[PDB]
Amino acid sequence: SSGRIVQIIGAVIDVEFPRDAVPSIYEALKVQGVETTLEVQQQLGDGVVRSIAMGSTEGLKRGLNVDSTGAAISVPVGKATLGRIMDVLGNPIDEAGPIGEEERWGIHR
Amino acid sequence: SSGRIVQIIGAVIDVEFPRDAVPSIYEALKVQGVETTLEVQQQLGDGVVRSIAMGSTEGLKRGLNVDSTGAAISVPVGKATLGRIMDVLGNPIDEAGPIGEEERWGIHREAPSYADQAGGNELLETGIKVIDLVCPFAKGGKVGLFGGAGVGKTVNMMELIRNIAIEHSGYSVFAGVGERTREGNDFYHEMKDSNVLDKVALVYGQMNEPPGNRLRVALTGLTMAEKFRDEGRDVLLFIDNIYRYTLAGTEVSALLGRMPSAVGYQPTLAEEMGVLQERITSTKKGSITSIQAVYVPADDLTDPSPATTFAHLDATVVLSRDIASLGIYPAVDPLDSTSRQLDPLVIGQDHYDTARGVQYVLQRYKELKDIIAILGMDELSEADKLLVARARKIQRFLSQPFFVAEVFTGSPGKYVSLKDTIAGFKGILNGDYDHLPEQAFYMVGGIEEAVEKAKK
Amino acid sequence: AELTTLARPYAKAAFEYAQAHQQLADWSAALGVLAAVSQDDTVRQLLKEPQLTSSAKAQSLIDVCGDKLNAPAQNFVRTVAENKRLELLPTIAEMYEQLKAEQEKSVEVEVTSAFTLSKEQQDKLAKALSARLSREVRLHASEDASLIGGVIIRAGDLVIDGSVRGKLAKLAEALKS
Amino acid sequence: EISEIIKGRIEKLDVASQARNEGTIVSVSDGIVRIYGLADVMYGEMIEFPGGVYGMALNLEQDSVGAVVLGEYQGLAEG
Ligand SMILES: Nc1ncnc2c1ncn2[C@@H]1O[C@H](COP(=O)(O)OP(=O)(O)O)[C@@H](O)[C@H]1O
Ligand SMILES: [Mg+2]
Repeated sequence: SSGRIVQIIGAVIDVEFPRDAVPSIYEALKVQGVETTLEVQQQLGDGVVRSIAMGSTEGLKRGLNVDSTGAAISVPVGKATLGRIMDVLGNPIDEAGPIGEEERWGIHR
Repeated sequence: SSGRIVQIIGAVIDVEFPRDAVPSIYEALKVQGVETTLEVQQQLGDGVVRSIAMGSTEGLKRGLNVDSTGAAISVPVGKATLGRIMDVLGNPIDEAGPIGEEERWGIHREAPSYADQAGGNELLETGIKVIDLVCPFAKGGKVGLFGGAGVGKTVNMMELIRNIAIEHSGYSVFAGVGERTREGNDFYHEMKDSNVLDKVALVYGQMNEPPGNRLRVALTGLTMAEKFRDEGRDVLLFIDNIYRYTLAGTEVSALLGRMPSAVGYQPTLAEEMGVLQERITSTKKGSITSIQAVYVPADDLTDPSPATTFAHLDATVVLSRDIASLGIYPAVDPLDSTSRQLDPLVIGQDHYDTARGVQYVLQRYKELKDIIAILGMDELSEADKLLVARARKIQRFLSQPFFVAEVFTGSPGKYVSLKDTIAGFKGILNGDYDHLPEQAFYMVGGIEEAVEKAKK
Repeated sequence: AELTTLARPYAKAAFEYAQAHQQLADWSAALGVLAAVSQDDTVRQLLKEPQLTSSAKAQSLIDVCGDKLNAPAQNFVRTVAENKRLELLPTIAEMYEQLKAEQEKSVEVEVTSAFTLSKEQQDKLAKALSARLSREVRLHASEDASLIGGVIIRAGDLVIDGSVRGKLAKLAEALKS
Repeated sequence: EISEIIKGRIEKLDVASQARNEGTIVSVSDGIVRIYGLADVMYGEMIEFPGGVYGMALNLEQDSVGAVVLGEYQGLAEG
């Protein structure tokens, strides 16, 4: 399901989810309508999770919807990554178009 | 009546009792299904009390029934304790059966009043040169052996137990607070084989034990010494390590809900020390001569525990790692060690001037250390060269082979009288031995043996 | 923080609404029912569950009380539950009655004696206390054999002791000090 | 005193009875877990979680149990 931003304090964001849909530790979350990714750090209880934003929190507000992705931050892997510049999330920071990826792997193992 | 365990966190347990039956501070409680003993530390309100377990808490759970005993931890006292080994709760731990006790005393008591204090100044000879010279002890007084890990405290104490028992004819009490179980076994068999055991009471709460045991063992041993003092006797009280009583208090302090003080210590550090230390005193009824080892954390004498202990003692013996590294034993530091008995009106002018002369020479040698390290001894004045040569001889003559240290090297032990000690150092200060080589003073007991060692 | 520190905002808000709308007796009954019902062994368990939402805990408590809670009182229970304060209901009821008693210039006075006193004596103590305090006094008389003779009056934090036990204690301290 | 009609309504409430040997997770953080309802757990006892993971009971409080995870805690979740 989807959660709601309940608190914003700098780069630390708390999100509330339904009791049967709470995201796992290290799971990546996406804010609806904004290109912002949150990595889950701790489960506080009461359906609330504490997370760290992978970018600027300026312009965000309480009550925005957030979506669980089902897995940790997942990045492109293999031959297509050679000769390319990427950010922490695996996005192509060089203005050379999308990466010709065939597979994606989670960063935690 | 009875209560119920409501919370358990390590060695600390909270118990709830009916509002009309709440137990008193320091009252002993017993868990019904395991017979584990608990000591009440504080009353939290709503019938809830907080306590420390006098044993392991593994296997305990919430909701177990607890019985209040109506009194504090009570231990056997008197003649029946001599030649026996006991734990913190006064139970025998030597497999020799029950103690033939006539009465039991509660381990918590107030210190003797200001009007009950004793003004004793009678000199006690130890047979150890450095101690008898700069740290003279007195009968009925308190001594502290300060030192870091592996510097000589247990060896230098066992040599004092051996030497003081030559003139003393009364009883002794030994309290093992948080130290090695093997050394308690070695000491028990040594006295049993030597037939000395029937005049010593032994209490143990070693490093293997939970925090509650290590925190109250000191009180159990002192309660037995106070019985003998109050009977009008002259007794010796030995505490294996007084710092462990304070440390056991630090492990439990945060669990008791107290805010920490400097370097993580309990806020009650000085009061916990004064409540125990003031009971260890001689009175108008009888006398307690006490020797206590004081551990120095990470070799720091400015640490809050050692720093707070100095004011409670008559004689302070400070052991050093720098001195022990040169080969000198006992590793006492003459410039840091001191005694209340080092007074012209107590020891006489001859002893006092010899001790002051030794300290002046060693202090001046310590000031030249950096100059000697960079430029060497050859740049010093003709006066400083002569003083440094005497300082090196004095520093070596302070060493002495002990009768308990024989196993470590092979050399036989030496007992040196106060007369021989003063004569040797006075001669070295006067210059009567300026011609003998510096290595002739190392490990030789009396001054005449330095003259025989120089012949080789 | 004491339970009284946490219950003060809620007891004061409930009192001022009840006072302004002339509902002092209705809220006195409602808060008393909530305080008693929340202390029940089955309800106490239901309110502590980690899987239930604040609104589910509030609705369950409202459905059980039913008839005794008007629309404002139901709104108050939903407010106490959203802030996660349902454990304070017994303290909120206690503090509401103190605000009500002080407003209605009323004082409940506990009284204890060695042996029983007549209605003539109770009414003599009542007029004396009402004249001193300038409030309506409700004497909750009782007996305690621990007293050798006389009586003790407890008007809240104020205590007036005329008993023989107190005089014997003064003598023991006078001789011991 | 609570009324007989209210006592009847209380007996009808959906209140789930929990066994004394079972509990529910309240929170997960840095290898430390908080659990609600393990009424008969002992200090130093092994706690069994799903997927073969074990914990050790260290804090026994009035309302909850604090446990340290004897392995990897990232697979543990609230409820
Ligand atoms: N001549 C010596 N040679 C080697 N070690 C010695 C000698 N004399 C004393 N010791 C040391 O004395 C120590 C006695 O206890 P110590 O370590 O000082 O106190 P504690 O163990 O209580 O902190 C022993 O550990 C031992 O290593
Ligand atoms: Mg030692």
